[PDB]
Amino acid sequence: NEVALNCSFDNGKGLPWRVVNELTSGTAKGTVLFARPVSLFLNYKPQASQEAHELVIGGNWSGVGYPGPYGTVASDVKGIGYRISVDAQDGVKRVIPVDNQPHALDKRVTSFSGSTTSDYLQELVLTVDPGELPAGDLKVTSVSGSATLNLWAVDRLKGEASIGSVLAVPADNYPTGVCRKPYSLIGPASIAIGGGPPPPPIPKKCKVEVGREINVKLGSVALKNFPRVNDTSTERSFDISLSECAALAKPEIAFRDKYVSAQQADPTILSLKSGGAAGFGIVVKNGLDQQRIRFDGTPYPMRRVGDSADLPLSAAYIRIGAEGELKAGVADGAAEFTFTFPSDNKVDGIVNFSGNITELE
Repeated sequence: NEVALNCSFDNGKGLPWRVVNELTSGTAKGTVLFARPVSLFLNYKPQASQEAHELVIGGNWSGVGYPGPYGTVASDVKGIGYRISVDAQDGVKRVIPVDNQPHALDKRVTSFSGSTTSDYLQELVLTVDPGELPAGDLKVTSVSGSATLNLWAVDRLKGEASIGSVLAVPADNYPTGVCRKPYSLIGPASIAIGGGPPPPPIPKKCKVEVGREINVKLGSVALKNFPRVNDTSTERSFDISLSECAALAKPEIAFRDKYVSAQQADPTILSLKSGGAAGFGIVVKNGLDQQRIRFDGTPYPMRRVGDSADLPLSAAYIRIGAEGELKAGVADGAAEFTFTFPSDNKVDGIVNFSGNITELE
């Protein structure tokens, strides 16, 4: 129970962040995504005293007037909040509060050894619904704003200051060098306290096998089956799917005509490879929105089911020519599709349509 002088806080062995809970569309507000246990060395020089002394460890957040959802201070990443608490010797978890004054969260019996530890729990909390979360990785590097984390090691007469109360910091400087000044952490430093790695990012992508080909057989149809322009063959159903998707992945898919580069007068009509049938095209219908796909590069959202994302599709021949224009033959078309997470620029696959326009039934 000696007097503490010249306090300083120093980093211990730094732990990696751990996943308390998995982020999911099902994750509730207030859930703890990540947590880390931090241990700091508290060093001071003892000097003998007649009266018993205590080292009172205090904390408070300054630079913001009031706390955020779930006792958090806003993180640089929106919808994710930072909360830090001390694992007190009395066996109580106490969160450092947002207040103008520091609060007494722990005490340490003073000793000549001049060495002790301060123990904390770091927590990253979801303050919004997962859908509400921003696009991108979501890595947390810093607290938002000017908010600063203050740790106070303060020497006091044993038992004079109550735990859980505002921590009074004496006006006096004796004995010269008494422990009174704060340790203030700003921005990434508050997040990076105690050393160790930065929080991990959240994955937002599905697994894409590049060069994937899909073949759809439209079959053979006689010209007599398309009496009027805008008439179509029987629909063929197919699905374009992605698997091993991250919980919060929301990918999109875009299509281009393999044979046409310029913007089409009507991009709902996919072109046939030339030297075959004439006056016909292919139409593909989006199962979700119920509208025909445009093959100009418009991106389409995909449905999410379990770990996979898919777009349900159906395809058919459509008659575009007037009476003179129709010709029979091989009817083949191709659509290149790209996925954006958004993270794709290269073509990621092709859909091949094959079939025939025949004269005789």
